Amino acid sequence: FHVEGLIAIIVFYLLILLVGIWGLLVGGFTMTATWVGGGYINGTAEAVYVPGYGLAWAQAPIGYSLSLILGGLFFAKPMRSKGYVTMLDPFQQIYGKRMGGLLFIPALMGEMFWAAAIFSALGATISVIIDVDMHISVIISALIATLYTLVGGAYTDVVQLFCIFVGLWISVPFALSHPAVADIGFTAVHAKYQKPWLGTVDSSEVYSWLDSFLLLMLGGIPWQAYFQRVLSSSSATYAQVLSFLAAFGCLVMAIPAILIGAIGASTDWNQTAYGLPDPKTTEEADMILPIVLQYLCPVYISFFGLGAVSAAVMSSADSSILSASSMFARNIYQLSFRQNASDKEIVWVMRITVFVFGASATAMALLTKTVYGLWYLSSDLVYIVIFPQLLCVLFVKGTNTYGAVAGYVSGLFLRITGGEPYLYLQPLIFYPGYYPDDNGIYNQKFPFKTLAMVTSFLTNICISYLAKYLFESGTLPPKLDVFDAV
Ligand SMILES: *[C@@H]1O[C@H](CO)[C@@H](O[C@@H]2O[C@H](CO)[C@@H](O[C@@H]3O[C@H](CO)[C@@H](O)[C@H](O)[C@@H]3O)[C@H](O)[C@H]2NC(C)=O)[C@H](O)[C@H]1NC(C)=O
Repeated sequence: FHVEGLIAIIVFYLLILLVGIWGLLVGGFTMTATWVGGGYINGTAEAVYVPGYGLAWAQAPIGYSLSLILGGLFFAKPMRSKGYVTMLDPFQQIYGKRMGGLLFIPALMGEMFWAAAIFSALGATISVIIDVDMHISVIISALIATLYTLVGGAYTDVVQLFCIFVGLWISVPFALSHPAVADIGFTAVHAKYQKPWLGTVDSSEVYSWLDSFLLLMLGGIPWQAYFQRVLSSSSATYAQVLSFLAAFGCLVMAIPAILIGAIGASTDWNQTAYGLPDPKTTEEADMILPIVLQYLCPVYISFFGLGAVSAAVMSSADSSILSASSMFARNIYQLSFRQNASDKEIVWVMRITVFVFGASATAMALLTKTVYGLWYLSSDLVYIVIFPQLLCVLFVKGTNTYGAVAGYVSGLFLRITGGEPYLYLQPLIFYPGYYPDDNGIYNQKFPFKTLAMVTSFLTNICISYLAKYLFESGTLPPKLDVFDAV
């Protein structure tokens, strides 16, 4: 029942690894393999299931699959025109050496959120497999992943995705025919057991929905992996064709997950073995994919499907943790901090970084209780700190290092003053339209995120141009300036 569950996890992890010891569509399918991880498939299964959200509020699968599109036509071509090897390069030359390090901290935080999401998904899967508590399972998974990252001493992304694709598409047909599950064509409009899974956006929340969509479709462009892969390709048309293939792949991958949420929503949980309380009354509603894959499906198929899905995700953490640790070692720390790989220095620092990243990721995975919340917050700080300047480096002329600090502080001021519902923080500026959610944390209905980004943008050029006239004639001697961008 339970102890055989470990064999299911172990037997697949080897195959995904031994085969890792061993025409252009492979590029598209390995670009699709960065975004479709352990959050997509589990968060967009949450968004449909939770009452009061529905499909209309599951804006992330559409958001990222459109960010991959808007990247190719507009950002891919003009980056290659000046030969930037990576996203770090444009910040270094025109904003100086050190500002590049300080402009990558929000990216590190975003990667920390993303890493926490995978730990959260893995914990739930292991918990349903062997009936252990969440509080222990996520810790165990974090320990295993962090240890294997450094004690471990080739197409690994292709294999992991071709296991998820088969695993989900083999169980969903069988669950949909279960006696408990009813017609899915009627519970999308007339609420047989719970509110219809096809969501709604009222006249009040239009601005909030548009603001979230802009945040979540314009905050995926400046990520590191996409711009690393696009820049490497030899042909410019090759890059955009790969981008469109990746968008298509994500859209096709987003179909099995939606059906799982609908199956979970349209079910009579009093007839199956989950008891009278629904997964919503008991605050266990992120487990919707594992729950429907285990209880509704028969014995043999669940043993294949759940094991394959878990083992596919297990190989995602090793890439992300190591990439973020190397990121911290080289871009945030080493720049202008002269050290070499000696006894007490950078490689020891990178060894230590892995432990801190794992501990922070699991600590935040334990505190927050929603995967979709983490996979939403992973695209906020980047959206409001990096993209506003990434626009000005590429197209705007005359941006100086002076302008960067003003926008940096101005956007963060409005963002942290606004407050967050997911992470418990109470607003301080109290934008009009605020209403209480749960008698506790207040929630605002004003596009303060987009307002903050736009304000950062319009101060970046303004103060930067002010400095240029400030350092020429009539107002200020040139000598007394901390930096010299003139
Ligand atoms: C799903 O829920 C239904 C109803 O909530 C459960 O069915 C009911 O189970 C009770 C338990 O013995 C049956 O006994 C009845 O109890 C009431 C209590 O007042 C009594 O007044 C009746 O004379 C009778 O003894 C009841 O007949 C039964 N009702 C139906 C329509 O089946 C059911 O057990 C739950 N679980 C499932 C279906 O897996």
